[PDB]
Amino acid sequence: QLQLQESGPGLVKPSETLSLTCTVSGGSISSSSFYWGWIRQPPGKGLEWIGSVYYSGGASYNPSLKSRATISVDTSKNQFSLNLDSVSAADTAIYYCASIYGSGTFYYYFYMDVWGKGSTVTVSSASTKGPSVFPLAPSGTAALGCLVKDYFPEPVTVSWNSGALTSGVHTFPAVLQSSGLYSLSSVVTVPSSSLGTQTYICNVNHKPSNTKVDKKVEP
Amino acid sequence: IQMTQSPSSLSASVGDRVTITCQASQVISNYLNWYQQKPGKAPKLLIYDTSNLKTGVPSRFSGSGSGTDFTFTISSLQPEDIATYYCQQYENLQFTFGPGTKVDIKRTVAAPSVFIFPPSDEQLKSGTASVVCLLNNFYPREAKVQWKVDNALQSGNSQESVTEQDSKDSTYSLSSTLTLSKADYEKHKVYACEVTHQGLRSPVTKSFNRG
Repeated sequence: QLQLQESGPGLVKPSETLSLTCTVSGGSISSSSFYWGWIRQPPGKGLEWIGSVYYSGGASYNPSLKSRATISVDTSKNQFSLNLDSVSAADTAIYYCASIYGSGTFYYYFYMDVWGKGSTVTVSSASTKGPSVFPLAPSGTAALGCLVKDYFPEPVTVSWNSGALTSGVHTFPAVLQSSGLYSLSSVVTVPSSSLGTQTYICNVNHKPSNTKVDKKVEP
Repeated sequence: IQMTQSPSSLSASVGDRVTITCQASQVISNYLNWYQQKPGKAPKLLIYDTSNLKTGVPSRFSGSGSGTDFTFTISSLQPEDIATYYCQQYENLQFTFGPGTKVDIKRTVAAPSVFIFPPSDEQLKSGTASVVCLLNNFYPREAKVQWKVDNALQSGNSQESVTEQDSKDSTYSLSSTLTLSKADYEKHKVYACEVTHQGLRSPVTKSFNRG
């Protein structure tokens, strides 16, 4: 049924404007019982509602962000958007779109029903940088992996054999290096009898730099 | 003045009854709702209008309360339930979320399996060497990883990362990466990581000889 998908840039430079678009599928945005909202989650903090829009175009905003925020809706393309002005590092966060179900006759009651998967927005002066991907090669159970080094901003996604290997995969949280760039590793454990026979490939995606890398990991 | 949730975090055994509380900022008139955010995921609505379960939510979850004082309960905690739980109000025309309660699982001690990885040939050609040590599927999180290079203890050139708690067996995994220049890397022969952990009888060392 109803599905929401955010889209927009990954870096935005300080004092410039953040633009996100959420496309709704599995249902029309023009429903009388639904509102369309944006919620953000700064790193390691909680959730902050930004604002909501009704399919007629009426919007309601968080007071602390109303001056800079603008939420609009485009029924033709079945999508709604967020524009946030004069961004600073304080606006680095994951941005979720969500559907809000309203019901009631004498009073209008709300809950947030369906969420998008969130888009990571980083406010920075720096340029994007794509990672280098290196094999972590093995020596019962054997471990192998991929080292994903020196990228900016977050996030990268890693998968194995294009998703056919998920059992025992651990993709670690990224660490900030002294160089100011991120890196992580993704490892998997496999039967040591399969080495030299089976082929293992980690697929690394870093959208800000438009990097898609497949790396064979061999014993 | 503001919403509260208590406790900010808790550790519970599998099968435990978990109870967390929420204080709205005023006496509520709109719905008071509860969301579950599992690590790396968007929040998910579990309970709406104080006590009503969304379709398909397991019966072990419930909510109750009135006025400003609300409760969320997990009657029998399961490994898949590790998450941060948020209450949510809508008052003065604003959605407000509570500060969140992080629920972790405590389980019995479990020993790590340890692996060590040399730098790849591709990376060396570029002038840097990353040596990686992996501690797989252990409990608790606390663990000591020491790098030794020709039996010399290292400091200031390694960084650690720890996974989120596993949603099936409630264990952790940990990586420690030692980073040297290719020049420094080639000045030494034996690279070893020594692991101390409550689940081990004595320290475990994994090593390799360069060359």
